[PDB]
Amino acid sequence: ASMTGGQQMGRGSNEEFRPEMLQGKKVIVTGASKGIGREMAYHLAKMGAHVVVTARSKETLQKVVSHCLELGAASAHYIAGTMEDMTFAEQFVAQAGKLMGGLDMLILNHITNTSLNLFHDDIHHVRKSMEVNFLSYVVLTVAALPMLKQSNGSIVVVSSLAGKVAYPMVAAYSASKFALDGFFSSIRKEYSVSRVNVSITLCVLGLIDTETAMKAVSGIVHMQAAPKEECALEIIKGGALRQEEVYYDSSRWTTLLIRNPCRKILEELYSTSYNMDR
Amino acid sequence: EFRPEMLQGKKVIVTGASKGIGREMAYHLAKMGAHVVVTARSKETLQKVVSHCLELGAASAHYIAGTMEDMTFAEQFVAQAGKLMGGLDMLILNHITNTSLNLFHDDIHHVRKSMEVNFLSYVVLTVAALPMLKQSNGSIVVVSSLAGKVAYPMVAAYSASKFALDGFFSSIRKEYSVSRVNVSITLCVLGLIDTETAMKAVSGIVHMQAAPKEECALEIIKGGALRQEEVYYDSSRWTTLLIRNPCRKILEELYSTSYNMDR
Ligand SMILES: NC(=O)c1ccc[n+]([C@@H]2O[C@H](COP(=O)([O-])OP(=O)(O)OC[C@H]3O[C@@H](n4cnc5c(N)ncnc54)[C@H](OP(=O)(O)O)[C@@H]3O)[C@@H](O)[C@H]2O)c1
Ligand SMILES: NC(=O)c1ccc[n+]([C@@H]2O[C@H](COP(=O)([O-])OP(=O)(O)OC[C@H]3O[C@@H](n4cnc5c(N)ncnc54)[C@H](OP(=O)(O)O)[C@@H]3O)[C@@H](O)[C@H]2O)c1
Ligand SMILES: O=C(C[C@]1(c2ccccc2)[C@H]2C[C@H]3C[C@@H]1C[C@@H](C2)[C@@H]3O)N1CC(O)C1
Ligand SMILES: O=C(C[C@]1(c2ccccc2)[C@H]2C[C@H]3C[C@@H]1C[C@@H](C2)[C@@H]3O)N1CC(O)C1
Repeated sequence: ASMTGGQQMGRGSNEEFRPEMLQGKKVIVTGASKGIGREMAYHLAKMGAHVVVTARSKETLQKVVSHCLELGAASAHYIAGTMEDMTFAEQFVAQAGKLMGGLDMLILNHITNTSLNLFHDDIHHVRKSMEVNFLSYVVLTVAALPMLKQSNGSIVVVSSLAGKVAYPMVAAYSASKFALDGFFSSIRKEYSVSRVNVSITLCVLGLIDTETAMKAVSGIVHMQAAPKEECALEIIKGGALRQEEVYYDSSRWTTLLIRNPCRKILEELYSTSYNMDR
Repeated sequence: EFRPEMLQGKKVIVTGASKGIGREMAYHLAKMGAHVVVTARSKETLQKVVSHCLELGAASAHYIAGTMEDMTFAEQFVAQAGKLMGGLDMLILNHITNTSLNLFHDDIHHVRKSMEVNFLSYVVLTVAALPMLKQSNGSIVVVSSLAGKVAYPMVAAYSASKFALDGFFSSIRKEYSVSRVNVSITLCVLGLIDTETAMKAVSGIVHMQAAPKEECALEIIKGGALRQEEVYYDSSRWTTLLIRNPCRKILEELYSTSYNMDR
C-alpha cells in the first residue's frame, strides 16, 4: 500500500467502465436493505469497495453486510435508522465517514413506502414524500460534501421516469422526484462555476422487478419490469463514470425519447448570461 | 381565441396579489368584471389592490391577509373566500417565499420553507378549492418559472419547489382526465419579469430584457380561461423555441396504455 501508487482513471475512463474503478472506494448506499439498494451493495462488495449501508431494519441490514463481506468487500458496515429524522440523516454520514476514513461516493436511494392511488386529500403522504424522498437527500448531501470535496467524490441520486414525465396515481411521489432534478441539477451548475470537483448523477429508472414495485403495480399498472441486478450495476457505472444522467428502462422507445436536448441547449444559452462571481 | 368577456362575473382567487405579477392579474381580472379575492401577508398593500380593483370594474373585491407558511390559514382562506363569492371558478396560485440569488451551502431552513410556501401550500389550497371548482367546472392556474423546467444556479431550493409543482400538478391533470373531473390545470412557465422584487434581486447578477408584468399577468389569465395545459412567457424567441418538450408528451401517451383505470 505504501509502496503502491497511481490512478485507475486515465484515457477512456469517462467512456469505459471497469470494476477496478470501485476497488478500495468508500461508498454509502441508503435504502440498501432490499431492492435496488441491496443489489448495488452486492456489486460494490464484488468490486472491492468499502461500504456503509443504511435503512430502518437492523436485521435485514445485518444480512446485507454479511453477504457483502462474503463477496469480497474491503469493509462492510451498517447504521440503522429513519430518514424521516433529519438528525439521524446528518449524524449517519459523520459516523459512516469515520468508519471508512473518508467518502468517495454517496448513493441516495431510499423513499418512503408508496402505493398507487389517485390524489384526493392525503397531505400527510405529500409532506412525508417531500421529507423522506427529497429533504433527507439534501441533508445527507450537506453532511457528506466536506468528505466528497477532499476525495473529488460523487453523489448518485436515484430518481424515476416519474421524475421526468407525468404519471397518474403517483402525484406526491412524482413531486418529490421532480424536486430532486430541480435541486441537484441546480447545485451541479453551482459546483461547475465554483470549481467544486464533486460529480452529481441523476438516475432515471423505469419499472424494476423489486418485490415492492411488483406488489404495488399488481392489477393497476401493466408494464414490463427490468431486472434489479442490471439496474443496480448501471447506476454504479454512471456514478463511477461521473455521468450527469443515467437512463434505465425495459423499453427501447423510452431510451430513444427520454433525453431532453432542448433543456441542455437552453442551459448553455443561459450559462453565460449571469454574473455569478459576486 | 380569448375574449375578456370569458372572465366577466367569474369568481377568482389570486394569491400573492399585493404586488408584482399577482397584483397585475388582479387588475386585468377587475377590468374584465370578475369577482376577486386577493391574498398576501400585507393588509395595507392588499387594501390598495382591492380599492384600485373596484375602480377598474370588478363585480366584487375582497382581501384576506395571512401567511402561506400556515397550512391552516391556507385551508381556511379558500373556504372564507368561497363564502364571500358564493363559489369559485378560478384558483390562481402565484405566491412564493422571499428568495434572493445565492449559492447553496447549508441553508436547510430556506429549502424547507421554499417547499412549504411555494409547493405544499399550493397542494393545500387545491384540496380546499376542488369541491367548488368541480361544481363550476373551474380552473387551477399554477404560476411556475423557466427555473421549474431547466436548471439554474443560485436558486436550488426555489427551482426544487417549481419542479415539484410540475410533477404534482401534471400528475393530477392525468388523473382528472381519466376520472372525468372537468377542472383544468394551467402551468405557467415564466422568464424574467420586470417586477420590483425580481429587478432588485437580479441587480448586478443579470441585465436581461425584463418582460412587462402587465402583459405577463394577462397571458397567465388567458391560458387559464382557454384551459391550456401550459403557458410560456419570456422575452427570448429562442426560449419559446426550446422550452417545449414534445418527447415528454409522446412518452406520457405511450405510458397511458399501461393503466387499468376502471378500478
Ligand atoms: N422499483 C422500481 O420500479 C423503481 C422505479 C423507479 C425508481 N425507483 C427508485 O429506486 C429506489 C429504490 O426503490 P426500490 O424499488 O428498490 O425500493 P424497496 O425495495 O422498497 O426499498 C426501499 C428501501 O428504503 C428503505 N426505507 C423505507 N422507508 C425508509 C425510511 N423512512 N427511512 C429510511 N429508509 C427507508 C427500505 O428499508 P426499511 O423499510 O427497513 O427502512 C429499503 O431499504 C427509490 O428511490 C425508488 O424511487 C424504483
Ligand atoms: N418576477 C419574475 O421575474 C418571475 C419569473 C419567473 C416566475 N415568477 C413567478 O411569478 C410569481 C410572482 O412573482 P413576482 O415577481 O410577482 O413576486 P413578488 O412581486 O415578490 O410578489 C410575491 C407575492 O407573494 C406574497 N407572499 C410572500 N411571502 C408570502 C407568504 N409567506 N405567504 C403569503 N404570501 C406571501 C407577497 O406579499 P407579502 O410579502 O405582502 O406577503 C407578494 O404579494 C411567483 O410564483 C414567481 O416564482 C416570477
Ligand atoms: O417510479 C416508478 C416505480 C413505482 C411506480 C410504478 C408504476 C407507476 C408509477 C410509479 C413503483 C410503485 C410505487 C411508485 C413508484 C416507486 C415505487 C415502485 C413505489 O412502490 N416507476 C415505474 C415508472 O416507469 C416509474
Ligand atoms: O424564476 C425566475 C425569477 C427569479 C430568478 C431570477 C434570476 C434567475 C433565476 C430566478 C427572480 C429572483 C428570485 C428567484 C426567482 C423568483 C423571484 C424573482 C425571486 O425574487 N426566473 C427568471 C429566470 O428566467 C427564471
